[PDB]
Amino acid sequence: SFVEMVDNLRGKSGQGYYVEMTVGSPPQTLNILVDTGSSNFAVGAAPHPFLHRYYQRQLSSTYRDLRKGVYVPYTQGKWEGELGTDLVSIPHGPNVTVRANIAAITESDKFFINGSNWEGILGLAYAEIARPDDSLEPFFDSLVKQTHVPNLFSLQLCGAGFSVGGSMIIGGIDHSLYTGSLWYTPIRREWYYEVIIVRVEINGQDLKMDCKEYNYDKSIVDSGTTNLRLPKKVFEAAVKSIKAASSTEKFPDGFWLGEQLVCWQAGTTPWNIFPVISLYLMGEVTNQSFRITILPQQYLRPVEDVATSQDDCYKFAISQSSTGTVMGAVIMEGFYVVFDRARKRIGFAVSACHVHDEFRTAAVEGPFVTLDMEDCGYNI
Ligand SMILES: CCCN1CCC[C@@]12CCN([C@@H](C)C(=O)N[C@@H](Cc1ccccc1)[C@H](O)CNCc1cccc(C(C)C)c1)C2=O
Repeated sequence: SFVEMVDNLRGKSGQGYYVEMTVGSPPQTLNILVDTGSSNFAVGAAPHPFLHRYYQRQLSSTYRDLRKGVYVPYTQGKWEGELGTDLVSIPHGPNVTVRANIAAITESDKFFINGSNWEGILGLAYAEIARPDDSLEPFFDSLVKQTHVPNLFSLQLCGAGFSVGGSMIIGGIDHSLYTGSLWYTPIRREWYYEVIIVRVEINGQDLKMDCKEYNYDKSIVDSGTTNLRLPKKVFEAAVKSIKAASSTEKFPDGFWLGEQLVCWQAGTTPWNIFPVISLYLMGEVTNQSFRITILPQQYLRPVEDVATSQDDCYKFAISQSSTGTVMGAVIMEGFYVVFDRARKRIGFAVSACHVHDEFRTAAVEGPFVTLDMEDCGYNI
């Protein structure tokens, strides 16, 4: 049932949201990062300084070695391992067990995160971007093929400001997790969860770029990336606008590069001097769109380091990209996001843990209409 799946996620945007899974027979329990931005299921399978536990293949009587190796480089971080198959379950997900491909990670570089409390990654996107190639069936494809679970899942990621980290509902939509309307944008191509941004405003001001620039060379929805990542041209305009709005305050060298912290005395963060970002997503009807609005409570990411805890400190959670737009975890937070694979669309609604203060709130609003008939997609 959906209610049994509520609050089955832990973690945070900075180190990742994870769900409990089991692999092997008898079941070995591992925490697994939920990643809509890739398509490999992989688990630590040998000792590593940052691993609290790992998958022990020799103790699973249902493990089968595929006798093939695999290497996966992400935007940052990489791992290598041996491919196999084994039985997999999600204790607080659907009440099923399936046989799935699993990469046993034996070497890695800047992949595992110290103190993150996860030991593997669940790539929920499509086969086209699976490694070594699209012939390696992703987990969710196996789940749907082997069970009666409907072909969709939804994510409610919740920030620290608004333990439980959120919900992954597999097989359906849980109405108790959102309010207002659910607005859908088409999945442009089934590889990443690729979508199209048709307009960007910062504090109500249109960036007035050719909309193809917003999607150079693709835009994706990616729970495994912390930040909003923007193409160079768009990033520069966004930073310029946010700087101009917040110009009553002077920020450190390196803050805007996402590297350096800014801190305020407890409770005094000047949210009001930072603008809202509106991303308008292509709608299901020609030249209609809807917008999701992003508050600074989202794109200024709090750090929870004990050493800095006397004050409220943040990193700038918007980064320059050379591989297209990424709507990462800080964007997904506060929204209920429905990955409707069956109907090739992604839905957004205001979530029960939505971000707001007394003056402003994250929102999903529509429809908007545009006169220009240009296809905002970068590729056909
Ligand atoms: C949980 C967030 C941890 N955070 C905190 C530190 C920065 C990082 C780690 C790497 N990363 C991004 C830049 C990333 O590459 N994510 C990976 C997942 C990941 C990597 C390393 C550690 C944890 C999570 C994601 O999958 C990218 N999708 C597009 C993408 C880009 C390039 C190649 C691919 C293929 C694998 C299909 C996908 C982050 O945001």
